[PDB]
Amino acid sequence: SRRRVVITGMGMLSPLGLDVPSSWEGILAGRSGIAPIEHMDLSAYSTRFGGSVKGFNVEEYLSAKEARKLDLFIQYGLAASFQAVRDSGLEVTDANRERIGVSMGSGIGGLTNIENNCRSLFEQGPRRISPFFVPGSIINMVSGFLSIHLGLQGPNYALTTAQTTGTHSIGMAARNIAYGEADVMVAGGSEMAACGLGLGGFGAARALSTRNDEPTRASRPWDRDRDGFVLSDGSGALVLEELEHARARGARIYAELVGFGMSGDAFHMTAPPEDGAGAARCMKNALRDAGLDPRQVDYINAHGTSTPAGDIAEIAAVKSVFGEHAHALSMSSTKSMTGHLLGAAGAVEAIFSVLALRDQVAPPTINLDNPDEGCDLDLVAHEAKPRKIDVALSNSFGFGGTNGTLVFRRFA
Amino acid sequence: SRRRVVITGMGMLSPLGLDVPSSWEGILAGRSGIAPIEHMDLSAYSTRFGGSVKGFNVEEYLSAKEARKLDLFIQYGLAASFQAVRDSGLEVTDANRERIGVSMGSGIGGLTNIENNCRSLFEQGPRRISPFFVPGSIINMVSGFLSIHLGLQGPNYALTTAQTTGTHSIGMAARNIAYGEADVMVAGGSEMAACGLGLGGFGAARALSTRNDEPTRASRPWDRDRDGFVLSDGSGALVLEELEHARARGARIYAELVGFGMSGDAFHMTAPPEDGAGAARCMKNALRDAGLDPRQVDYINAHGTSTPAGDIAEIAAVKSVFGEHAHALSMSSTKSMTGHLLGAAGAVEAIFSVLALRDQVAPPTINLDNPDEGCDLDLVAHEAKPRKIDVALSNSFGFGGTNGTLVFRRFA
Ligand SMILES: NC(=O)C1CCN(CCc2ccccc2)CC1
Repeated sequence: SRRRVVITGMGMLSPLGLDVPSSWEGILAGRSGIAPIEHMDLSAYSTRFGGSVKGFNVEEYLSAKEARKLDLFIQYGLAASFQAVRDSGLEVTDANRERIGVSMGSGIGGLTNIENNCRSLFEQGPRRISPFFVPGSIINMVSGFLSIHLGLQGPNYALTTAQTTGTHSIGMAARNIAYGEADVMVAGGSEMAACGLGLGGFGAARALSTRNDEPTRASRPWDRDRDGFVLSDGSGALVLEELEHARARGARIYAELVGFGMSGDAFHMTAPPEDGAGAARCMKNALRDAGLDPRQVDYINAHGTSTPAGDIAEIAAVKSVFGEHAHALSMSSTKSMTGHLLGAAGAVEAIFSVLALRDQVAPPTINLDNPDEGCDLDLVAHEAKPRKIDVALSNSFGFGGTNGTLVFRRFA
Repeated sequence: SRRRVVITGMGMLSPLGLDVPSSWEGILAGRSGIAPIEHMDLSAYSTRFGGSVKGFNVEEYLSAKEARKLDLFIQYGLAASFQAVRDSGLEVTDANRERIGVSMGSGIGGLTNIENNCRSLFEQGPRRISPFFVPGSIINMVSGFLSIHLGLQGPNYALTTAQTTGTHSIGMAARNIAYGEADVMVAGGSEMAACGLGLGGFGAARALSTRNDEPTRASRPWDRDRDGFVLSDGSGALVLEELEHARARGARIYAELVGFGMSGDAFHMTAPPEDGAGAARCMKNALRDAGLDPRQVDYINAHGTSTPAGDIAEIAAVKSVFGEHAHALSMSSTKSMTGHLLGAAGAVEAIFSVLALRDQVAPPTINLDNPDEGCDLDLVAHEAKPRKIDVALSNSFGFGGTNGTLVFRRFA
């Protein structure tokens, strides 16, 4: 048998806001976080816009000296994690610290730091590389620094599954709790790939929208005029907690995490199969894990990247899984507003899925002006849709054909 | 309820050989894989040697056309994975492809490729960044490319827990199988961090041995004249398989994986605590997971990095976990010969632990001329020791205070 897992704390940096409530207010208002990138010369570049975190103050969390040791993606992960642990009210003690762990991941990790240290290395040789280069750049240092700061002695690890990172991180943390390896996990992801290497790297693969004239219309999932994803920065963290542990301390419980699915497409390094076969197996795995019939799903937070092939595969996968229920559920891409946070996408989208349950509202797919061929589902075009939501899925489908699905349910 | 997990295939690249048997021959002969680095000019660096893979032929696995797109850590992880799958005799079918997954990790991932593309960017502009920059560099693409080449549709993910990565990857892949998420997993790690930023960044932290004039003696775990770790490259992969699934197909079983432990030190970003308290918590977790009396432990493949603080903390943790039995077991560091393969360390050392069980021999700790204060256990100094081994333990410790332990035992 298996223990139940609930969400008792959430934390976020996104292009819409420096916490969950500010971000969620923007999501329900259909506001875009996408703008031309600043203090960084994107002249030789075909994409000059994205989703930046605006006005982040790391000294609310860390001393300036400790912050100087850490890449932005680690700072962002620690901010979301500290927010989530505060939001949970949990008190870490000698009696429970071995039962509290961390799984915060990243898809690309410390590109800004690597870039800045390449500058030193090429211009002056190795003796100018920062002594903190390695520990301040490696993906597991959000989990590492958080564990050291809060005294967490539970399972300590980090996933890196590209654009699926946040989803897998939360799912595998839920497994730790369900199977009794921890009572509490801080789980999610962070990303800051807006450097020459990130915009250049995706740009060289012609993966990005080049809609420089209208950055806020660039992210348009399922719209016939879409032309690739929008690169975005930030972090999401959830406090996952065993149910009896949450009830014993009088925790506020947002939602229950009832299902986790994983699959591999085994198809292509970057492109999904046209029919979304692996995304369909992953959703069916998640529903089987939750003991739920596809008919019980009310809301899907899509991967919805605004790539031609990705968006159409997800429609095919939902029609395949849900059959005569596929039009009854609501499915929206919050990437229409946030852009694509890569490894943090799944983390912030799990939070939006939990808030859809709390507030009984499907967030919009903004910019869905002209649905493409076959995109005839309820994709919540333009404006938020109050409706009944008992069961909410969050999907992530990333490079290497790696898929994740989380199933959340209302808790009462 | 929890299923049993066996090892049916292994694969490797190490500084000692281009497969498992060649690597193991070097281990049992006390041979060093450490030499001055040839693939780049290190005259400006404080460390100029390491454990390189010698004579690797990517072409016996992949087309040279596909290899050109992939960082060496990915090529290395694929090589070990292909070897392990072949060694298992498993045939991928429509009947089983959804039940076979992959978890191959890395501590740093594609630092060579990122460095080379950063050089292109700075010297020539963003239009010279490779279109394959992202999928040829990011850590999850061993799991991704392996799934594409072999048709594996099961759980597809990757860990990144610094020097613990290979141990965590194997342990968590075993849990997938134990809990019914998969019947087979290919799991381990790969690393090729021998680039300017790698040698420069560990050099900046003064973490590396600077014994440039005698590289084969640099790696000297528990020796009083040790002065840091030796950076090494390669990969280890194991095929983990549910017991009844292995028995059902007449698989050759090398050993059973009975125990997995994780803990966080919550102490320091890079330094282990001198008393080895997190390591001790991790080993106790693993021994309890395996249902063992600690006196059953015959052999420990130590982390044994050849750092002053790390090596002594391991002695303290083993004495704390095993009490008087600490004097009866044998403990060695094969990093004495291979150097430190970082995220691959736990993967090649899991293989060495399984081969210790197969051959009933404790591999030597070479270079242990003068054991330091309190380093008075059986550390198998200089020469391989034939002995009874029913139970073998492999430990890993990493940045962020992240600990892993695997417990293997003979299968009858
Ligand atoms: N000692 C050597 O040089 C060995 C190294 C391993 N090779 C490759 C074997 C292989 C190829 C494809 C798939 C699985 C395995 C054979 C030669």
